[PDB]
Amino acid sequence: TGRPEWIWLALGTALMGLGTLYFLVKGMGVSDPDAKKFYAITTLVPAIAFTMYLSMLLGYGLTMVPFGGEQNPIYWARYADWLFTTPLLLLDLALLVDADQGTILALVGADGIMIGTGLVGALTKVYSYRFVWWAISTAAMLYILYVLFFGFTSKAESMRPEVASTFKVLRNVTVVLWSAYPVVWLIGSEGAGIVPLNIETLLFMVLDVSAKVGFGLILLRSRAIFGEAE
Amino acid sequence: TGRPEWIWLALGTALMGLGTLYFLVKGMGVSDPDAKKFYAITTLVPAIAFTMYLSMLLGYGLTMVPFGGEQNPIYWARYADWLFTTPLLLLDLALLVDADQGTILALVGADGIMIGTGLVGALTKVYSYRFVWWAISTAAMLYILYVLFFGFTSKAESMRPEVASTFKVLRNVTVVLWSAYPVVWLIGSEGAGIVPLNIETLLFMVLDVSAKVGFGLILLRSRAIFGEAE
Amino acid sequence: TGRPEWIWLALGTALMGLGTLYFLVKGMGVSDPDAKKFYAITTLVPAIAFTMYLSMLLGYGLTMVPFGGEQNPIYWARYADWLFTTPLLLLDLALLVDADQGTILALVGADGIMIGTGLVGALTKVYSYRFVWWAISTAAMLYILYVLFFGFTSKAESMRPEVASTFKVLRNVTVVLWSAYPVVWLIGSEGAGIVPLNIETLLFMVLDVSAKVGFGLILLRSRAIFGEAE
Ligand SMILES: CC(C)CCC[C@@H](C)CCC[C@H](C)CCC[C@H](C)CCO[C@H](CO)COCC[C@H](C)CCC[C@@H](C)CCC[C@@H](C)CCCC(C)C
Ligand SMILES: CC(C)CCC[C@@H](C)CCC[C@H](C)CCC[C@H](C)CCO[C@H](CO)COCC[C@H](C)CCC[C@@H](C)CCC[C@@H](C)CCCC(C)C
Ligand SMILES: CC(C)CCC[C@@H](C)CCC[C@H](C)CCC[C@H](C)CCO[C@H](CO)COCC[C@H](C)CCC[C@@H](C)CCC[C@@H](C)CCCC(C)C
Ligand SMILES: *C\C=C(C)/C=C/C=C(C)/C=C/C1=C(C)CCCC1(C)C
Ligand SMILES: *C\C=C(C)/C=C/C=C(C)/C=C/C1=C(C)CCCC1(C)C
Ligand SMILES: *C\C=C(C)/C=C/C=C(C)/C=C/C1=C(C)CCCC1(C)C
Repeated sequence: TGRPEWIWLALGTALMGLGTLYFLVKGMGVSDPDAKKFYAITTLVPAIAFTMYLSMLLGYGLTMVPFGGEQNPIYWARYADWLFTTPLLLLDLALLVDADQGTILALVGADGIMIGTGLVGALTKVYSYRFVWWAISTAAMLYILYVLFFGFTSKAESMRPEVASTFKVLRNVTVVLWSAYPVVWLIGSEGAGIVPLNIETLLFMVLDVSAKVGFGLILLRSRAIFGEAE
Repeated sequence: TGRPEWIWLALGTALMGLGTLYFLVKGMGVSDPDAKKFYAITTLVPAIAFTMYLSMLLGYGLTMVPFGGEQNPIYWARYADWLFTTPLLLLDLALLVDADQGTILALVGADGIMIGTGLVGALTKVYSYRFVWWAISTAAMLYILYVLFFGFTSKAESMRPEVASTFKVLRNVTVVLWSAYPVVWLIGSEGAGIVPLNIETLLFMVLDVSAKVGFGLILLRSRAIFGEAE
Repeated sequence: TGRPEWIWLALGTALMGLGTLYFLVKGMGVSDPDAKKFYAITTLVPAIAFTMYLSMLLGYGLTMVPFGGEQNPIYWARYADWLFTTPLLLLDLALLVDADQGTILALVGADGIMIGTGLVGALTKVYSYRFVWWAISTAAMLYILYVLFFGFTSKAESMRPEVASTFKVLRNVTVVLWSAYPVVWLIGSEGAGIVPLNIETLLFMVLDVSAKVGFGLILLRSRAIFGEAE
């Protein structure tokens, strides 16, 4: 409790933990192989996020980075989380639309570049260079958002109506929430330092819970996750 | 030789090295694509374990973690090994029974959470919190063991008799040997410190060789790894 | 500019950056799913290499390792690059010949062992032991080259002529360029220290650009990357 951001970390932990348990319970019983894929991916996302929120809460996922003449507290565990959870979120979207394997590789690959360069920016000791990594990461993000809107063209023809409507809602959720992440980082403790760490942590907790648990609720309540069957 | 556990590390290295070479030689010649998968996975497991045993032997895979007021020697390389070898062992089991892809994702994902939280517990400097990570890791392990017993139901109907009988033996080996790992960690150098590092290393070497080389011998001697063919 | 090797790092960065943009532009428009796979993989390789060249250029990807009584500047970011880019290059080759999944696992697995042991050797503080890791890594490399020449036998029968001819050229490029890497490391700053870091960096930049951008140009200009279609 010695760090004012503790409360949001605690709340993040709880909410990811409850979402994990809810999805685990919800997917008990499902037999449809397509649904099984979506439950697995979607349950793992908040399970991973639970562990990394806990790690931040306990202090393990925090480090001090010198830059601007100071020791800046940097929560590195967020990158360990997103390294796995963001390709998993993309896979859910990808599977929904039956994406080509080349498209899934491009998405997962650009996403790893996004998170890996954000991690490098987060740990960089030359203040100005932190923003170069931020720009490159942001370019990888723009690429991903591009592909999510303009890369699933040949799939329109043969998309069930429910699949298309759940994909569009999840795609919109994804595009609005993920785009806030470079902005928060840029104004927050990792960037310009205009928004204090405690508010930054609040923002990230609200975005993370929405993009993971919120996203998963929408998905796992849709019939789009089942094969079409009599 | 300055650390009494050196001998078990040396023996571990040798045994993983010999098992690797045996499996490499044994799979030379195989053409059946299904068998090829099982040889690959099964040869990589002890090859990876060889490198990480060597790293412990040479001192590279050892670190000192402060906790309980002391510098505790923690072999971190075990987590680098298991991070890859335990999903590979699970994949062998998964492929045997033709598991659904959602099931394989759940297994590999829970296994990464098991090893990643064990690594966090192993490196945590607040003694009491080490056991929180141990509990979470152990919960992920229980999940995996659950899935291995109750998640391959729809597959019974259409399982060749030899596949079912090799899977059950390998599943039993897996469940008994993997369950010892949280116990050894808990009583050993990473946990309560009741069993000294040198005996802890002996235990881990005996379990690892059995679960990897022992497991692989059973598997690679079965006809369950070949497609059914005239 | 304080390190004489800066210029090759800068040039490496530029060339990987331009190759990335060229391949991105070149693959815009492609619809053939098989081609899409090859573009994705092949565009990601220099994109990843761009980020890690930049990281070396900026100083983030450099560390000092004590050995031989000295602080040796070791560029660790090369291993972060190759950890992903070399399995991706192998996948391009693998997909060309429609390799069995067991073969792809063996290749990707041996490649991870190659890079992971090279990383361990690069960071090892006992000078003599660095070369043990070099030998093990080199053995994994020889295995890969073996598989690339003698592991795609059953595939000859049913290989389009263009696929076979592009695969052979790319396989030859791969075998000559990758084999230089253990030699450069062995004589360079990570090994015997016979070739200074600045020339070592030049060598690695010339090899990397050739094996990634050079390789990708050959591939992406071939018709072997398209499904056979009327
Ligand atoms: C958020 C992100 C940026 C992360 C993206 C990926 C990322 C984790 C990249 C990592 C590369 C790298 C470790 C960088 C090192 C930085 C540093 C200064 C040093 C590290 O940190 C330390 C310092 O003490 C130890 O590293 C050396 C040991 C290794 C970390 C582990 C070695 C593993 C291998 C030798 C065994 C072989 C593994 C494979 C066979 C796996 C293949 C899968 C298959 C079987 C299917
Ligand atoms: C046993 C376990 C817990 C491990 C489970 C996974 C684990 C390795 C998670 C790692 C996340 C993370 C690095 C945590 C950092 C902790 C620390 C304090 C800092 C690190 O350690 C150091 C400190 O000096 C360096 O890190 C920063 C650089 C990176 C490690 C590497 C960057 C890679 C990228 C920028 C390039 C893009 C890669 C992708 C394109 C890959 C996608 C595959 C595709 C092409 C198919
Ligand atoms: C070039 C190479 C050698 C690299 C090859 C692979 C390599 C990166 C191996 C890494 C293992 C390991 C971290 C070694 C540690 C060395 C060191 C001394 C300590 C580390 O470095 C630091 C020190 O401060 C932090 O580590 C601990 C935290 C972890 C790094 C991250 C934890 C992740 C998890 C707890 C969450 C679960 C993840 C999975 C669910 C992913 C599964 C995918 C799925 C969902 C499909
Ligand atoms: C799991 C929850 C979400 C939505 C995760 C998203 C992570 C990103 C979209 C990260 C983006 C970054 C960019 C684009 C620029 C650098 C800093 C980040 C790594 C935060
Ligand atoms: C390769 C050999 C085997 C059987 C590896 C197994 C590793 C585990 C089952 C690890 C389990 C752990 C748990 C469940 C609790 C924390 C400590 C561990 C990481 C050792
Ligand atoms: C991306 C460009 C290329 C060709 C990368 C290749 C990397 C290798 C072939 C690395 C080999 C190593 C060996 C075999 C021995 C130890 C040192 C290395 C890691 C450099």
